[PDB]
Amino acid sequence: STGSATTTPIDSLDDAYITPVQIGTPAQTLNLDFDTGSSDLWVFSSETTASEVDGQTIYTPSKSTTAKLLSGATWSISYGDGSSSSGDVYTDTVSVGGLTVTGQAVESAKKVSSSFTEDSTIDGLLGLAFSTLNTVSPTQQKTFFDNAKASLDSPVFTADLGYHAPGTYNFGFIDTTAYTGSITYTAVSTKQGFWEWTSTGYAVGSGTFKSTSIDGIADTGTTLLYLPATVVSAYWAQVSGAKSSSSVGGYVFPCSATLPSFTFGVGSARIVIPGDYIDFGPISTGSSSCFGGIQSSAGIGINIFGDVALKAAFVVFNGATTPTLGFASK
Ligand SMILES: c1cnc2c(c1)ccc1cccnc12
Repeated sequence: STGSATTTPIDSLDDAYITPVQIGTPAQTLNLDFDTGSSDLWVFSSETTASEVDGQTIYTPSKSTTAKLLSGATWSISYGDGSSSSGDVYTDTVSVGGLTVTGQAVESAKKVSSSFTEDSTIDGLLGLAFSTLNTVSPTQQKTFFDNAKASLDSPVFTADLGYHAPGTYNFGFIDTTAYTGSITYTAVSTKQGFWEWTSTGYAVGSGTFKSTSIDGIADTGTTLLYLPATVVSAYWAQVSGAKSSSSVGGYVFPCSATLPSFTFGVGSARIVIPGDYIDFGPISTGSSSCFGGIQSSAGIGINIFGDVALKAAFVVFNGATTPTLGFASK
């Protein structure tokens, strides 16, 4: 079997992408944030604290004839950006673009942190990292991809995120018309539960490629590209007026600047992120200072190849016996 769904930026900056997911019987369509950096499928629901719900679509397990409460199971997650959510668990039928999984654990939220409430366009998350990171206690649950894998034509899913445009998540197949040239595959470590790989280096604009190993995770659930301070300083040094702002929380640059591109290595292959992909607009409404799309990972503890990097490429999340990552230009 296969599945194919359109993914859409939530706003004019591509802060995040949402993909419609059908849950339950009859179907309840919720727009979820597909996240290759986490492994919980959680949704805003009829059980979410009323004051923590602001415009999101909710899952009502009592209205699904296939919904079954998973006895004694609870979940609680805390994300890298400080956000959090928790609740109880149901098992239900979940479909993504024609691909169906019965008995999928659907984590129903009782509490969500303020930033989830503040984002009315994201109805919950669909975790696509390895199931070893799933937070369901006392019995850990599998991801949608893990549950579907054996049924898929090929044990893979692809991320094809658009820059200011719609894109696609495909499951079970590789759309050979969605990229140019060939897909270069690279080794993945699953030790931390992430799609963790090693970039062979980088270049800034038309500058010399620097061969250096950058261990990081392919994360669709993180907006920006988080890289070592040495690499990030080398990037922003090419932008007139750019500086690291302690008050803003990162590198900022004059909104009138035209940003250089950023190339990252995948083996001997190169993915070029165009400069416009690195502009995250004014730091505050009406400001002429803009926020950068490449930021230091010094505070996080891990390098993150978030949407800024991934949207420049066609990305294969290969769930073969030995999982690997594939990248192609497009
Ligand atoms: C991800 C993280 N931080 C940001 C954005 C996206 C977009 C704009 C912005 C403006 C000021 C500070 N941070 C951000």
